Amino acid sequence: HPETLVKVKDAEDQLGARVGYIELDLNSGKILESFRPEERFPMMSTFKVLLCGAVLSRIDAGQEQLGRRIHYSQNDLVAASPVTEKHLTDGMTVRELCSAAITMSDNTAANLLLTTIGGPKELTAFLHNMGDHVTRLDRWEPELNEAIPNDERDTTMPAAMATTLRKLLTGELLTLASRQQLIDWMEADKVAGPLLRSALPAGWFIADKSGAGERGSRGIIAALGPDGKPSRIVVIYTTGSQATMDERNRQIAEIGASLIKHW
Amino acid sequence: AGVMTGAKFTQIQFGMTRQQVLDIAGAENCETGGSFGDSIHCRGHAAGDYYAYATFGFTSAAADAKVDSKSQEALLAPSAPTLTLAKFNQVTVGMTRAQVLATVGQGSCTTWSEYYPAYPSTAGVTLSLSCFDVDGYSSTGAARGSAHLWFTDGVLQGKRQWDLV
Ligand SMILES: [Ca+2]
Repeated sequence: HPETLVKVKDAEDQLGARVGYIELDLNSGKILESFRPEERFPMMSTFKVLLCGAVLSRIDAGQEQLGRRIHYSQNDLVAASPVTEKHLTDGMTVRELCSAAITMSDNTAANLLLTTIGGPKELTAFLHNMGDHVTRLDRWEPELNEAIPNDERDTTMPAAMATTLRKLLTGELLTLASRQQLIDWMEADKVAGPLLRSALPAGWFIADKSGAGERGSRGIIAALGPDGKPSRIVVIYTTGSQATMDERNRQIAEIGASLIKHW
Repeated sequence: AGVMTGAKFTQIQFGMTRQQVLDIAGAENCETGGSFGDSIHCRGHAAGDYYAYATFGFTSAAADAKVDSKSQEALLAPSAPTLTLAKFNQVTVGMTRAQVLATVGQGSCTTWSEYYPAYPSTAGVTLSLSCFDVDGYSSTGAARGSAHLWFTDGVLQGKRQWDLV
């Protein structure tokens, strides 16, 4: 609905930066609304969904096990890792790591997972081979959040991210069990309350993953819908703003309230 | 009593009960179970995609278990951060905490994690320090110019840095 676009433009004025937006029909894969669909934005923690998608793919191919225990150490620890820091003595399983990375944005968990798939280069190879020739991961946590203007490292385009998320959640790329597992981790998201979830009506379904980075970068990817079932994919990214985190959360929350209002 | 803070983190002592931790940190800010098992995780103010936080580990799951581990991120601020890449490169495994501090600056670090695997005994104590350069520390954002130095029984076992110049 056009009203949502009015809100998106409002956001660019309120934040003094560009906003990337996509509302995709989950069934048809058709774009319902878009704004700067092919401009690059830093993925930030939103890449962790693609990361665990690649992990599930290897598990499907029987090259990885959900219950495989990874024994890491002090050297592997990076900032903002509440879960992995706690389990440093006994380690964590691939399953627990994806849960931490997606539901908690645990940075060390993401790096450990990256290692299991061969690193940023292999994640990008994975994406390119599934039809996404735009999204790219180049660095590990926390450097991938640098958000240097015009730097294309660790970026995606709203449209590419939305189509890729659709392929991961409904395509044949992953087994049904794996698609369910990925969306289940996203539905259990614990750290995106101030965004779309804050405008989600009672009974609605939402599986998401948010991200925050340097230079005002902020974003979220999600599959939501009324009556406990997802029917659309939403992708929102922004970078370059100097507004406060709350102001950025607000703008994203308002865009969501708008798209829901005119659902 | 507000969200979790550095002052609350400091007031909490090893040997304390779960109830003492909760009353000091403010129950509303804390959680247990699930991803954190027997530990008590307390959130501070929002920061990035998460928050500043503290995690308190206990000797067992009992209600009378004692704090044997204290961990925190973004609750404690370095008193005088002067760490640089040059100083970091001069730090060497085998150094005592004193030697390390004389190398990176007496006010450049904060305690990331402190654990006593043999509590009440202090033997085998592991300690991780988070050190920052002049502008490395950020309570609400992300560390920009920092390092991680970890010890066992007061002796440096390893080091790692990010974006120091
Ligand atoms: Ca620096």
